[PDB]
Amino acid sequence: SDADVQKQIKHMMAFIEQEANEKAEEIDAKAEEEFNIEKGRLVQTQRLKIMEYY
Amino acid sequence: LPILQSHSALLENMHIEQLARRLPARVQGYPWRLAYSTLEHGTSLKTLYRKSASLDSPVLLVIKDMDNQIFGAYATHPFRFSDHYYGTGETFLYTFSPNFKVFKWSGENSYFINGDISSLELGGGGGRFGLWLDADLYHGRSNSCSTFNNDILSKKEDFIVQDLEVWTFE
Amino acid sequence: TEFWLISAPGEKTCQQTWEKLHAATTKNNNLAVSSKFNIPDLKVGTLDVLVGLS
Amino acid sequence: QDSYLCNVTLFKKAVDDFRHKARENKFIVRDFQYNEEEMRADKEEMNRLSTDKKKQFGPLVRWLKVNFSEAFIAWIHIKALRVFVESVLRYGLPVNFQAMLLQPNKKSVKKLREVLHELYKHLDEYYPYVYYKIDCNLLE
Repeated sequence: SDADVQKQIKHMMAFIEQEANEKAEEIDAKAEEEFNIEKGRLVQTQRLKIMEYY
Repeated sequence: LPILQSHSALLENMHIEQLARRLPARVQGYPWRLAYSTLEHGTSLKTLYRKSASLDSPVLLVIKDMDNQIFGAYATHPFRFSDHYYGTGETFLYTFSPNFKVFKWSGENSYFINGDISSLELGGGGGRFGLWLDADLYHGRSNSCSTFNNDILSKKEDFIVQDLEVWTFE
Repeated sequence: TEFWLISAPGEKTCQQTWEKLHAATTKNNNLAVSSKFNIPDLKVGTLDVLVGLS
Repeated sequence: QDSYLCNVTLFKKAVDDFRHKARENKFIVRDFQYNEEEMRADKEEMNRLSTDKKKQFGPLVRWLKVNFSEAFIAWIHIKALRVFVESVLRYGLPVNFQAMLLQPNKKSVKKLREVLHELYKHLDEYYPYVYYKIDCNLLE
């Protein structure tokens, strides 16, 4: 019983740490993706308005 | 051996031979059907999305600019509106410069295809795009991007579309 | 022609488990030719995913 | 070898009377009426099909030899999921396992089965380890 509950608690701890590492991996990836998207859209929009004014 | 198209106003047997040798096993031996053409369906990005919205197969983008240079992309998934990048690493950029060159995925990142309401773009790696086209299919741009490590696809970084076709393999 | 895929934990590390089996089955008793199989670092889901996948 | 084909000519009514009484006399009316378009068409078609079969065969064999490769490659990737997933279920959650490919020698199967059992029985058809078989007798 109670040592095997502690084994299950250790499996739960491993799942918690693993899925926390996956959430860090996902959010760090989606940060760099949305940096590429937002920078690219923002420069390309303003650059093209300047191009027509001149 | 030159593949069985239903038409084309941009391409020629010089280009069809050199393309049919590069396309992935996924489309080797299929007939090419014209999904969209600025020279037949009228010129807008909303039309290019609307005509692509029923597909479930790869496509070949073909562009001709105001310098008559032919370039484009082979894209594993249809051009559609998206909030994030999509497509898979068999996607590639190509250009007749006048040599045929092809820039297959470098392995560096997965920024293949994206499509806002007001532009369509391929590649990534900073503020760079391998190809970008505006809502009117009038202005566009190409820079070296780290997804493909391409050369500048047109003669100039900034180009004007003379006409554009999207083929599909069905 | 027939192959068996197997997989086993690294008894402390991966290399040990392969060498130990290869010694027994391939070096000594010559019952089968054998080599490593190169599955990549696939991204795990939560437990309720994997029990569906199997 | 058994029989001969011949003309008869008659008044246009008599076809039914004739073909009936011919069948009563065991003479067999070969039900055909001339049209040169159709007599040309037979000679077109058995050449045409013999031609179109040769047009299609080449592309069909290239399509099969390519899409057997693409469907075979897809099969080995599903084994590589199944070994992964089951090794994540049947061993501890911190991923530390090796997948191995074994190719058994002729008649040697029992000794190998016994050796694997001896190597892994402490982890407790069924086996005390992750296992899948890849066949290659595709032609049955």
